[PDB]
Amino acid sequence: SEEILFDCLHAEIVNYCLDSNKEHDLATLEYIGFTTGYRLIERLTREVSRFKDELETMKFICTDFWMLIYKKQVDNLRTNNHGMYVVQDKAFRFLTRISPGTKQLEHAPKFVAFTCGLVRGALSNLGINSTVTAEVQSIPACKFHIEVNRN
Amino acid sequence: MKRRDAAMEAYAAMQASSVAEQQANMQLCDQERSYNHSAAIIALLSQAMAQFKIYKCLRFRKKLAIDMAEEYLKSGDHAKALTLYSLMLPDYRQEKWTTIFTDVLLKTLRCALLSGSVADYIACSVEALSLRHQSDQSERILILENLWQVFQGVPPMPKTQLTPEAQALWTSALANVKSVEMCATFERVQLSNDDLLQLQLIVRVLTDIPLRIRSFHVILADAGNPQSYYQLFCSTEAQQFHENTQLRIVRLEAHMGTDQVAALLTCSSN
Amino acid sequence: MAFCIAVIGKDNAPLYLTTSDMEQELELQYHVNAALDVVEEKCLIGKGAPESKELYLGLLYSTENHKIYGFVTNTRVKFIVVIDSSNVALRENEVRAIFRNLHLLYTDAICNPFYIPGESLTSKKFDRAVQKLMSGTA
Amino acid sequence: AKKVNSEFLTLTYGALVTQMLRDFENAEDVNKQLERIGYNMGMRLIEDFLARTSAPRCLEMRETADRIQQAFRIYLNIQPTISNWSPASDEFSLVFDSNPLTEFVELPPDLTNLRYSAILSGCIRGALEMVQLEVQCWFVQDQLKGDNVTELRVKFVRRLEEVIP
Repeated sequence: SEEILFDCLHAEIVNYCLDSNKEHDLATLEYIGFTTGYRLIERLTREVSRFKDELETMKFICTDFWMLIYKKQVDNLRTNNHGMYVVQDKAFRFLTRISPGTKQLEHAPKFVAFTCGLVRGALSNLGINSTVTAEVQSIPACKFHIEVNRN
Repeated sequence: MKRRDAAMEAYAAMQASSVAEQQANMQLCDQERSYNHSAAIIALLSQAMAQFKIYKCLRFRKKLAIDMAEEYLKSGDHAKALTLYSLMLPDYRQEKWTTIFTDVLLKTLRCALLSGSVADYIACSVEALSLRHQSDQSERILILENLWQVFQGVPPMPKTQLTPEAQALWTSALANVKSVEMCATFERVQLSNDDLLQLQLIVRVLTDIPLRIRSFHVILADAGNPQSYYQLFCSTEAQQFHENTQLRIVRLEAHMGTDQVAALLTCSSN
Repeated sequence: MAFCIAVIGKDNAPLYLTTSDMEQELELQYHVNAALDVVEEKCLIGKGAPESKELYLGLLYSTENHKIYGFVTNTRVKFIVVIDSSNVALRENEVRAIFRNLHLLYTDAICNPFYIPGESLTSKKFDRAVQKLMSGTA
Repeated sequence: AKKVNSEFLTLTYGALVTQMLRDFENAEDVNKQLERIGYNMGMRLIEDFLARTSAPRCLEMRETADRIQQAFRIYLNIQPTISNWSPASDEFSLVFDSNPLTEFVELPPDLTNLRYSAILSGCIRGALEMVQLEVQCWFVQDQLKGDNVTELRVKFVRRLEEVIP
């Protein structure tokens, strides 16, 4: 399928390892990519009301995105006492290509950065408001904690 | 507003050679000539102002405020127009959108020259030269000349509009008046009471036209203890002050061309 | 009849084009139209317009013979046109389609990486596609 | 809904070219390094392409054009019109009506020499040195440069043969 093109292209994304930036990719890839994902979202089950506010959890858009992109939803999806929260997956799609031995962790956060710094929304749990860091304790088990950029 | 414009039209049709009682109709106009103060216009603007402010609609009421000032312009009443513009212009810069920002800017130019709040005049003119690239370069040059004039205090050039009365009015000014972008950086702060800082502040001009390369100033600070591209010698730090104090200047205040950018453009540190 | 096609970021007017069924708006209405659009957008945003669903807002504003539609993307982008009438033969489903296509062109320009977000829509190719949308609606 | 899986590469590659640009101002750097990385890319995908198609090898030129248009068809979903055939027929032109690597990035990349198909070059080049074809590649026409339609021109030189086993 149309997965191996992105797999290889991302392998080269990693490959250039210039000694200037820990972000081989900037959040631009993010913005444009989930902008296309938003093109996929021409319908979303959110009310039409101008007088009332209904929130679309970034968790749900994250999981649907992932099925559209990473093809395996959250295994643990925990809501932190803040407005922020954490996502935990026993396995990751890009990480299925490598054994669970902790040898080169630092690549995987650059992989999943594609969900970092996403063009936000106003309300809490509104679909796309995303500031997040990757804290991966186990090689397939990828973990990512978000932080509310405001407050 | 259209009422008053139609009144202007009435004056126009009057400027013609002006039997079924059209003179009474003209007398009508004369009656209508009475309600030309258009201050009631200003008051209706005031009611709309407050009415929209009721639900705290700042933008819309602000633009009605620029409406008010524009009307005072039409009436020739520069003072209160300048007042409301003085309120709006920091607002408009906060809206970051330079276009109408500049449009009300030249409005303010007219307002301040007519009033003679030449301090305010030059403040708006200088933050206008900051990014004036949307306007004519030659007018930037003229306005820069006006800048040196006012810093000297000598009458500014836009005499093309000026008339002697308000001219003298602002000649009175500036006896009381007391006081493009670049970047500030620091190579080293929080020293061990042995280091030596130096000019890490890159003086950049974004105006196409140069400003005369006159001179420099640095201002010393006291935290804890009391102690295109153009760069020229300043040796800002050679005084071996005490440790762990990051003296970040409130404003640049170097004497390039004239005193300064005054209108609130200064960055913090590295 | 005239339409003003406008995309709106946080505070500025990235791309506004003042065109008609015949050509660009010869009338000196540029600044007045831009100011009215910005004020309407700010007031509506303060009220609630910031929302998750792609927000449809027909006749959310009503100027002198120019009726406005606002649209909201969850990515915080706004879109405006007007119709030069208190009444003229047109539809609203066409508005839905045209601003859906406007979103499509928006994201296809967002594809252009040289375009950093929050800038004027500089490319004459993209802008001629936009005025082709204009021809589609006037 | 959600038919098109792949509009994310036209922007991933866009990020690539922009950051290569911001690193090196030279217009040709973002061409040659991009070509060599797309070359390794082609190495990595020719293996899977032959894994599925089970083609014997590109012992002939017309069959090579068929295999390459098939490779474009399977992954990049575009139909390369094979035209402009040389009298010696060592070379052929690939006619791409729509660029598959991009979908409407924009016609001006603000400046020339910005070779936008270097991965495509690797895409066509790498596989050849893996299917044992010492071949040169170059682009005769690029619609993205203000032109109607993009034609590529790839010239086989020497049959790569294994040595000293």
